Amino acid sequence: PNLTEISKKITESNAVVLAVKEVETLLASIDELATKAIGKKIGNNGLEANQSKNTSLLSGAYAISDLIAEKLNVLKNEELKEKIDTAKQCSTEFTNKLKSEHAVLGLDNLTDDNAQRAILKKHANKDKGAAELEKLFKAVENLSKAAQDTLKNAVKELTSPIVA
Amino acid sequence: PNLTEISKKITESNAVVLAVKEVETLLASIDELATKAIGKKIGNNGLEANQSKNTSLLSGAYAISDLIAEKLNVLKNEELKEKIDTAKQCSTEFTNKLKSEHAVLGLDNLTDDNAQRAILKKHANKDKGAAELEKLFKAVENLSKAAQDTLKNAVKELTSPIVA
Repeated sequence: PNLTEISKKITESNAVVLAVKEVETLLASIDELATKAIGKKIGNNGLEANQSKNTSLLSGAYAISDLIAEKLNVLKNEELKEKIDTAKQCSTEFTNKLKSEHAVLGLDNLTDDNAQRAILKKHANKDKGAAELEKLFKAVENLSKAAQDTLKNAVKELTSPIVA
Repeated sequence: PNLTEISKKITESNAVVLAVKEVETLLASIDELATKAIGKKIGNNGLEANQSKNTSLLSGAYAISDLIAEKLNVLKNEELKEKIDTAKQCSTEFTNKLKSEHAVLGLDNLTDDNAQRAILKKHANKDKGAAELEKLFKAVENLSKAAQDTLKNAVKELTSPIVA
């Protein structure tokens, strides 16, 4: 089958899957910060309660959001360009929302509720980033599905006839 | 070549590469927190100075370290078991070091220097986690190389004769 030169199709469609997972995992880390570290402090047993001091925690989410923008800014693939752009745009709006809410997410005694309105996707109130975060989550999700299936083709069209 | 059933060898040796990258990216996020968010606050322009308030930031690193342990705890592969175990062990010691230093990393006005001694690998002083973090970094790095090369085999042995 094409001298099985499907390798190039498999190695490259893979570098995409890899690149996107990275962005995926970075979102998952922000979500871990959100669901596990908000209003918490490092305790002798592990994490425990410490409310209204999520300022630096928020700076961490922002940082990871910047790294996320960087990654997408460099993700290049013609057939996927679409899904990549929307993801990139969501990335921007999410980072931009946090920024505009700097007067609160940047103030020292940041309360948990306010933090969650910024980085906790399932929070009842999402008027400080969560909403945008959510969309960034979905965008990357579809960008992922789109690339993962592409990979499966190059791999599965290995145990199929040549041409059609 | 083995009815090109190398697919199974490629799809599986890939699920390993994927799983490990995830763990890799999680370390990279902790490092981003370390090199970009310590002693910072979300500002109208982006991140800016705000020293001695890295408590919640540290809770985030701890959280991501817990998620990291979880991932490795579930990473299973016979031929790699070795490199996986050492990584898992480094994971434990790193998380355990942060925990034992809870009296400082869990106190509200955590100074930047103290934070960096915990999660900044290149810091001059690494007596609060950095040292362990570093090792966790190297362990996963080798676990990665080991799996990535494995993948290349299953892919490259696609454009090579059957058997030997």
